[PDB]
Amino acid sequence: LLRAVIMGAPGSGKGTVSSRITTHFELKHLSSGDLLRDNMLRGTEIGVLAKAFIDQGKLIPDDVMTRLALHELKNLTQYSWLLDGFPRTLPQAEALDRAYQIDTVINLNVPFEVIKQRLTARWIHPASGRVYNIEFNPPKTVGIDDLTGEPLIQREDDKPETVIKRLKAYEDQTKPVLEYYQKKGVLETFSGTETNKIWPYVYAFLQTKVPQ
Repeated sequence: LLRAVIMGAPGSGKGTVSSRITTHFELKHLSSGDLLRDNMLRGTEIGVLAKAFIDQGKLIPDDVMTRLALHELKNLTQYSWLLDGFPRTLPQAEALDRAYQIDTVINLNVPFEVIKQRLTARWIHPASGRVYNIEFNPPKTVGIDDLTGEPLIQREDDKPETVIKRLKAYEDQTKPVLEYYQKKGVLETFSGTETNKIWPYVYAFLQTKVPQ
């Protein structure tokens, strides 16, 4: 049975790649964010704790997150796994190593400038809610709405300052995790600037590793 982790920065295409892996291979997709959000929805104590941290822009503490992830995994050992979002930090990776033999770690290596561009592409016309993406459907005139000529704005989560801070936090957290897995010889890296250029190689890689 496959014991796999997938890693990638926000905007790297991890959601898409993970969804495609789950569609094509006989395994369970175990997303930490989905596990947290399901607990939040069900109003469990770990859910209320999760919200308390998430709402303040904080990571779930390592000890709490690891206890929750391992508890989920305990009752999933009959299946192949793709862990997605855990481990997020070196202490989480080390704790996971003490619990299960992890055979494969996939990292999506998309250049910083490409991810930053993807994450800052969205502009909105506030009154109508019309969305423009300067990569995919830019406005006919820079900075203004096609129908009104009124200015476009960027939501706080899409501004370059916010995005740069998010990416730097991600890099600080995961650089040590990637080093850990690389030293262990289980890190497989897929580099590219478009998800559809990367996906075929991930798909081919997994052929010998887990049933279709």
